[PDB]
Amino acid sequence: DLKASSLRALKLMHLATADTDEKVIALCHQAKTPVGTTDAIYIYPRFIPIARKTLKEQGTPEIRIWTSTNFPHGNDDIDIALAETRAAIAYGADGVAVVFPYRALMAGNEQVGFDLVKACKEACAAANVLLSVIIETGELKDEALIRKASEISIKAGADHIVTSTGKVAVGATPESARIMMEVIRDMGVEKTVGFIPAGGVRTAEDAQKYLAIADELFGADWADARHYAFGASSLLASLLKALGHG
Repeated sequence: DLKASSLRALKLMHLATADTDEKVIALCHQAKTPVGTTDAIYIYPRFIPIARKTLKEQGTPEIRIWTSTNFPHGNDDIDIALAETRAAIAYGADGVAVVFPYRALMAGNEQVGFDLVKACKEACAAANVLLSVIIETGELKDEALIRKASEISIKAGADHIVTSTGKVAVGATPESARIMMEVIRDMGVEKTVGFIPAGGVRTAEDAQKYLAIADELFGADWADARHYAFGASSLLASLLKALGHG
């Protein structure tokens, strides 16, 4: 079970560094692993052009490039999140992860998170770029708030919902992952919305647990690269070790 889960998780990784052009070049090389490529890399927007050229030159132009906007703070200024999203698109992103305005939701504002996600989804869809939304489960903390942010993000057009930025102490848990996937299931949007646990997903055993929740709720074929990803860095070494590499 663990070897199989590990190859599966490797192929679904959005590989991040655990910030310079040299380190991003090294990240691109690391994404071309002995057992296959990760799905993507995840980097700050300014590094997209050099990463694209590196991926092309090593013969893996299929590896996608994700970046983040409104990040990591999840502020509630839509004009700033939209300008950063348009810049990320112009740098060449294949996907943008925008941080949801979670503190505004906690204060009672449901509308601003709908409007901010919808504005960024509009820009991304016009450029054929995917939009994921990071809700910051470790700050929202309560199940009802995690459900509400997931719901609002989906209604506003999120292509994926993501637990965490990796910039606050608490990232994904099995419990917050199950709550967010339950929202996808209950809203019936599993064909159009994926899920990404991120922040603190360190081991092969952690990745197997997240994939086991997806397989239970959606059936084992659901968690393809359009519908699932892992936001992780050092996880790659743990997956490779599980497979007998390094």
